[PDB]
Amino acid sequence: KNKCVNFNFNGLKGTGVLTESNKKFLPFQQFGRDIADTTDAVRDPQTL
Amino acid sequence: NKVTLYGDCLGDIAARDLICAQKFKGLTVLPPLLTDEMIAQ
Ligand SMILES: *[C@@H]1O[C@H](CO)[C@@H](O)[C@H](O)[C@H]1NC(C)=O
Repeated sequence: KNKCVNFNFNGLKGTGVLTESNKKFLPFQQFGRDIADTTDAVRDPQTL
Repeated sequence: NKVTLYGDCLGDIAARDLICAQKFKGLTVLPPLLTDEMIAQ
């Protein structure tokens, strides 16, 4: 966390800093999408 | 007053700003050469 990483969360490739998120996801929700439809938050699979 | 115009936008994940999202999609706003103090002078 707080570092640039080539991330592969549940098969979603990306390059970005990852930080703790205030946003709360409902159990069905696993990913968060912004206006541009680019994932802005991901729930970690190993730790929810 | 009548007309309303990285570390800031990194900590702006709790709030939502259209300037931070425009910066993160590569669309930045350059400042003018003359400030408001100089247009006023
Ligand atoms: C996955 O394993 C880690 C390491 O033991 C543990 O901390 C975490 O709670 C586990 N998650 C689930 C959903 O079992």
